[PDB]
Amino acid sequence: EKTAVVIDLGEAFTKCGFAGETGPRCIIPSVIKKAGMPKPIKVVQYNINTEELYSYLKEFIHILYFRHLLVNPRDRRVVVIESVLCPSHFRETLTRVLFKYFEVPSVLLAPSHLMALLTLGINSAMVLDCGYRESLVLPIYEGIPVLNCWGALPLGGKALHKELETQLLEQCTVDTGAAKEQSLPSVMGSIPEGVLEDIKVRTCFVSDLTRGLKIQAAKFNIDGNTERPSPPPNVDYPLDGEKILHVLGSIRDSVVEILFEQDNEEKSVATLILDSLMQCPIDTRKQLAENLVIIGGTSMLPGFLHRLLAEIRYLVEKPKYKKTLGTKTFRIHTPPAKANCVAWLGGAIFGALQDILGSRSVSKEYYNQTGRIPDWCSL
Amino acid sequence: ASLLQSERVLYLVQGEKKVRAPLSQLYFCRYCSELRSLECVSHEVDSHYCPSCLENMPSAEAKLKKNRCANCFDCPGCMHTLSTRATAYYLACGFCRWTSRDVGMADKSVASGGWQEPDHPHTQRMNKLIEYYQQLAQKEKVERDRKKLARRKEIKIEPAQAVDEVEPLPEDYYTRPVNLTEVTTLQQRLLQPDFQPICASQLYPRHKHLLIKRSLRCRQCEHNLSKPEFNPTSIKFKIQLVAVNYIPEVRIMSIPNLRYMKESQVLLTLTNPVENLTHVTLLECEEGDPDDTNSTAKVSVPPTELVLAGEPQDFPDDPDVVAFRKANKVGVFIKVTPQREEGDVTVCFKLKHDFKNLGAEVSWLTQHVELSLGP
Amino acid sequence: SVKIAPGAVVCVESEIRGDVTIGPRTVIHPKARIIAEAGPIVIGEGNLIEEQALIINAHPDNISEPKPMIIGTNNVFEVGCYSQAMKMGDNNVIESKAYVGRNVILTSGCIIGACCNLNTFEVIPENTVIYGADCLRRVQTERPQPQTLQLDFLMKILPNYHHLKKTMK
Amino acid sequence: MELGELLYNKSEYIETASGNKVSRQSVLCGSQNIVLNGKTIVMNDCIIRGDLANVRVGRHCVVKSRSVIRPPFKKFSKGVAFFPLHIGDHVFIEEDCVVNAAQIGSYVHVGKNCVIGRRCVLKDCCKILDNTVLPPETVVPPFTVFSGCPGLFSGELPECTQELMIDVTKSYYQKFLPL
Amino acid sequence: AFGINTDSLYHELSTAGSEVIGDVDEGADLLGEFSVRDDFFGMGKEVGNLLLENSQLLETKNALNVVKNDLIAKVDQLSGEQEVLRGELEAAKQAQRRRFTRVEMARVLMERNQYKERLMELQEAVRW
Amino acid sequence: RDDFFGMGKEVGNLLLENSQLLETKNALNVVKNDLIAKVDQLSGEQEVLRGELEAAKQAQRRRFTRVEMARVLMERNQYKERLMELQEAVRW
Ligand SMILES: Nc1ncnc2c1ncn2[C@@H]1O[C@H](COP(=O)(O)OP(=O)(O)OP(=O)(O)O)[C@@H](O)[C@H]1O
Ligand SMILES: [Zn+2]
Ligand SMILES: [Zn+2]
Ligand SMILES: [Zn+2]
Repeated sequence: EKTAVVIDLGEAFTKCGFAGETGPRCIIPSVIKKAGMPKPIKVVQYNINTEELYSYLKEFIHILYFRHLLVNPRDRRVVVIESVLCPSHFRETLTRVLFKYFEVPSVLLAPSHLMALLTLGINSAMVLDCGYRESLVLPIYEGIPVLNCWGALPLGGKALHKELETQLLEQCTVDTGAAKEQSLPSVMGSIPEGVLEDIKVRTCFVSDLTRGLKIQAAKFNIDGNTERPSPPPNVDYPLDGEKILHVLGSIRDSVVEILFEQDNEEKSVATLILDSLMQCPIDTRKQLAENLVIIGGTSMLPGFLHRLLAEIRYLVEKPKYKKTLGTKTFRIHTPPAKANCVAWLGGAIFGALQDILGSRSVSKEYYNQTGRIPDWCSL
Repeated sequence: ASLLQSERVLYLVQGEKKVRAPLSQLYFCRYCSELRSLECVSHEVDSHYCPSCLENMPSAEAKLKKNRCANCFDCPGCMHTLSTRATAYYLACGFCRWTSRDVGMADKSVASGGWQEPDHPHTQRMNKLIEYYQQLAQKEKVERDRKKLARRKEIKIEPAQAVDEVEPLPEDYYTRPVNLTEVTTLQQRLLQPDFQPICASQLYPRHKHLLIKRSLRCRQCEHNLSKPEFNPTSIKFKIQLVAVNYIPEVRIMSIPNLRYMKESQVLLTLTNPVENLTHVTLLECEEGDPDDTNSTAKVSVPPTELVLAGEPQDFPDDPDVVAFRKANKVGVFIKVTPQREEGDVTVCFKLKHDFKNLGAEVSWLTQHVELSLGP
Repeated sequence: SVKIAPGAVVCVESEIRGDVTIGPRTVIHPKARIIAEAGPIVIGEGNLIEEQALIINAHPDNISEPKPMIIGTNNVFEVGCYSQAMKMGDNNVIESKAYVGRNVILTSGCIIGACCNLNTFEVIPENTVIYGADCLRRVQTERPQPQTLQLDFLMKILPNYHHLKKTMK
Repeated sequence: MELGELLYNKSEYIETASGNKVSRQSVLCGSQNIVLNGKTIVMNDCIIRGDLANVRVGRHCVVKSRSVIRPPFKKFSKGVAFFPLHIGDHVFIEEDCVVNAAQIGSYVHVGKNCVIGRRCVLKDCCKILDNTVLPPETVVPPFTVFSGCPGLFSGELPECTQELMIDVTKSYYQKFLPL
Repeated sequence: AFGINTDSLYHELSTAGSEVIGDVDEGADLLGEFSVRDDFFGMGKEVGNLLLENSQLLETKNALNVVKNDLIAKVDQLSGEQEVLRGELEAAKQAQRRRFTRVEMARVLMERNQYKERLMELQEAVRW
Repeated sequence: RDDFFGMGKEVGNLLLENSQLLETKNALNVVKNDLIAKVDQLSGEQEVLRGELEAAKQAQRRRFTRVEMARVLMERNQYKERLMELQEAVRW
């Protein structure tokens, strides 16, 4: 029997390759380039019309299946890793291109959270996907995804890119190099997303808890007379050769504080862990809070896990969680891959089990004379 | 191919999806007498060839080598094939001046057999988890067939140990200037997905990816539409069935001005040795979905015979109808009443001809050709 | 005004205008337009000018004042390049179809790559490789590279195919 | 959409015995070594270096205006020379190019204002787009579009380049009428 | 004209003697030509078409080497189907070192071809 | 004298190269005829083993590639000893 193909359609980056390996064969941006378009278009789009998404997904998995994978489509089973509460018409169009166009034997619609848990050998953990769009938490308990205690906030990479564009147009200092070497604020209209994510992954970083609370208090100025700490030095980042943008050092440690902004709703990144934990049953809480895994491509910002653990240990002393989740010990697992590909590594672990992969999946003859994909919703 | 602007003429394919394609990207099936587009036809994989050293290598060897060539390396700076260099041997790039001594590996005394990738460090845990979960999949496998007939050695792995205190941020991130040459961008960071390094001194070069010679199979009758030759640097195919060797093509050379009347000229070219053509259909009356039309063509003609070589030209002259008659190439005047919209003048008209099915030469096909002008 | 030292093969099809001082071992290819406008040009030891290396000293025309150029030792200019630099070091290559703007100082051993239009008021540091038309992207080189053997080949094959420029003693 | 009537001055171009059309302003150094066999076109100020090697082009080759072809240089084991580049048949070199290639294959369109580096090998029926830079010692495959600023692989050509490039360069030779 | 013309460019542009001297070349220095002796020029052209006679034998050798390597792709597929059908009929009836040597030989052959290919281009150069 | 003797050496060297290319062409045409006859008898053996099965139902690679490569090395050899003499016939 030939090996399975494991594909995770992310929002920013699609992770792809063969099952049973120790890493993905490709990580690509999830964009396609048509004829005449000056910008590449994102292939994943929710609540748009059907045939455009079908044509975009047909060109993208044709590029994925004959440029990175080098293998026939009608020979092997596909494990398609999707998020929990992914949109159902997007799942229906993805199964329609993977069954009607490529004509594979069997796709398997796989939640990313349970095969983020699968790479450690454990069966019950708190799981948190810090993706491009959402920051989605879930409890997995003995192989059951606890759907009653989910929690999502739109604090992904897209909010970080919008915040970085807002502070860069607030303090833009470019040097043109055509006798315009002084401060020239916002001579371009909008910074592109690739240069914004390159500034975010090359220059920006995550501050500490005690530094970040003083950064929030100095931004607040509630009787704080210049009580900010020492910022990092300014970084001269280039755009297209001659343009040199001086990124200020306050931006490099203050643009990531919107993940841990309080603003009186108690809705930050670390609060939805405790907000999912307070709806759990009381027999699950100790060895649900003893096993926290953090997946998702935001999670390899430097210092992010230490800031998240210190923010959890600061937020445990609040009186809303002191009576219920007060005396808890919080530990973080180390997954064996990097945090972009934990869900892929468990999907490639699950795709190598060839005895159960034909039975735990949707066959193409079942899609031929039913036409309906299973879901967690009603039928 | 792109020197003539080949997107100006488009042909309507007929299948489940009606797309418009240029004739360079169209294939014609012979068993079903119907041209097929690239988006409505099936694709295969024939062979794997490295683009740097053009040598073929088989499929199980590619599955062993993980779709990577055994000799050629791509640099981490740009995406360019590295070259070996003597002093005793070290790798260096041509576009950027990235050498092998930037990442700190020693020079190998042999040129080809000394460079290899480091292994993944967590492959022992991955193999232990695979050999645990295959045993658990067998223990779940033996119950469902037992349930089906009722209707009709243990290995445990030590799991991962969570830490109560993760490794924090270093204090040298504060109060130290970053170096943009030293840190890596995300595009060359995600070309090493096993370990993604921050610094450029931990970014080892990868091997060269391979490409695919593609075979094409028709989805109605499973026959090869274009099977290439197996040996690379080959131009001849084992079997080709392309539309520019079977169908007649229309081409434009004379575009007049857009003052609401035009008499343009096209040429009909030929692939068959003797054929008949007719542009007499004026794209019906809002039929066949001509939704991209923006003008109105007269295009009235009788059928014209056409002869390729490797009293048909003296008697039926018709200089308002047939402009010129060279070898396998006949010019036809079309009267356009253009510019019904603000811009982008397009003309849809149908084309009837004859083809040999192989009586069998009286198989008549109607081709819906949508051609665009500069407006 | 064309002061050519002996040993240097200069062909006659290269358009050389103005006060230049050609050094001992240089090679000038055909269609090599070196024009001196505001001041003299000094070209040192063995700088192989190859094809359209357009070298212009019109500083005040585009935008006392002698203002010369100094060009050092083994400075090879490739095909279609555009050089305008009042101080230039030794052992350094600029590549094909590159643009160097006016106020660029060059020290030893640096690569200017293909089609990189660089124009800044900046001294180029030691052994920096600028690549790409899109951006600049410096990378350091640990070793200054040599070039002699192509021009010691090129002394012996050029005068039996081309005529030679005049030479003082 | 095919090529129009490009007009040239009758006293400007020299029409040879086999069918070659060379401009007078195209400097070509060392004309005893350059072999131009078929009905080729060398346009105005196209610098051809027939010094240091021999240049042999194919049948219907169009070298456009202000473009430089030259042999490359290779460090030998014993003693150095310049490699004789051999352009194949039906090759469309566009304007303002720099060619330092060795063994350009047949039926290739080479796009406008591009640099091909030293000892770069072009195989048959490939295509290079506009404003690209190829590095030294690169081999491009057949039916391949190479584009981009480091000269990467970009796309795939249609399979009927062989039935099209003959028609393109023969129509370009037959649409070359004097003024 | 004919299919090929190996008359270089000096003998094709020396019909008038002024344009090749002035415009497209320097044209000087090697003004001494070579008497095309009725037999020196003819038996020099006898090498120049026989090298094309060698080149057509080389490309037909490269044509049949496609056919041999395509035939051995279909020998082993019928062999692998023959062994599977033999095992099914039978059930119905009831070296690493060598591979490394092969790899070494392949590398060596590659080196040889690389040297050959070029060296025949330098022998193509010094034929003229 | 010298130029005539020098290129009459080249006529003989190109004549021996044209001889060995035709001998290699004969030696691979013989094995192409052997391969098409062997795949014809294997097709006959496969229809016999299909029909009798239907009636009843009613380091090799190493050695081979190795031989071929030794042959290749031999060929390259009878070439790099000839063209080194051709390359010193450039040198004179
Ligand atoms: N090495 C890295 N360091 C920091 N940030 C990174 C790194 N790699 C990717 N990112 C960022 O992480 C985000 C993408 O995360 P991830 O790959 O998990 O998303 P996805 O799977 O594409 O999306 P989604 O889960 O919403 O479908 C982007 O903002 C990207 O810039
Ligand atoms: Zn390779
Ligand atoms: Zn590089
Ligand atoms: Zn068909």
